[PDB]
Amino acid sequence: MSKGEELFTGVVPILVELDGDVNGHKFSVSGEGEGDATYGKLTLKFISTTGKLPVPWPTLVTTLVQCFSRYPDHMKRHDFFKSAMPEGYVQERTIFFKDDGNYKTRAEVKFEGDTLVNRIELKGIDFKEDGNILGHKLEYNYNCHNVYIMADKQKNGIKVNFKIRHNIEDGSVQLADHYQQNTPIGDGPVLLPDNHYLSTCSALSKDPNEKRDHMVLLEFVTAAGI
Repeated sequence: MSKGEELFTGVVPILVELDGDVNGHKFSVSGEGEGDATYGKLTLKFISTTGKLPVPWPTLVTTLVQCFSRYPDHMKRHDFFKSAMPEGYVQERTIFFKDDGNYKTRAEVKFEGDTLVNRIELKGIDFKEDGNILGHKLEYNYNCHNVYIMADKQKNGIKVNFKIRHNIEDGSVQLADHYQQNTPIGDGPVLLPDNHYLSTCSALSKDPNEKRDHMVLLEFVTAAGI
């Protein structure tokens, strides 16, 4: 239970802005959409504003609002994300794609007025040029996964972990090992959960009326494990 929680009882409009630079390649992405935590549902649409993306759409999914996760009642006390609202939280990650480069990200998620805003910068290095990433060798798809959460009393927030399995055109799968940390931007109290995870599924598609490089995303998230 948290006041922040009261901010997500309805459908909330979403804002997404990303500035990134991978192996010097620069780009920007914008997303608009809405979230319905009651159903743990996200529906967003992403647009490249800088032309054909240097990396695949699927590698940016993680980066591109866990506060929209559906917390069943018996877990309401474990919802750091909502509790940090409206002030928000900073979400930082280091993502390692096996046998390739890595992304380092930092973002701020908070309300801006009535819109929940996800503001991110990303920096990627070491990609192998003809690698699955620079190679655009991944399938435009996505698996369900479990995101593990635990409290970080010293950070006054959480420590998050998981491993993304990206399907590869040759029928192989490439791993994107995720390390994440979240901390409150604000100074009010937050919920510091016992250990748990989020059951997450995403489905990507495309907008037939859309000319720019883009991604249509639908995602369902529900907390479990306590």
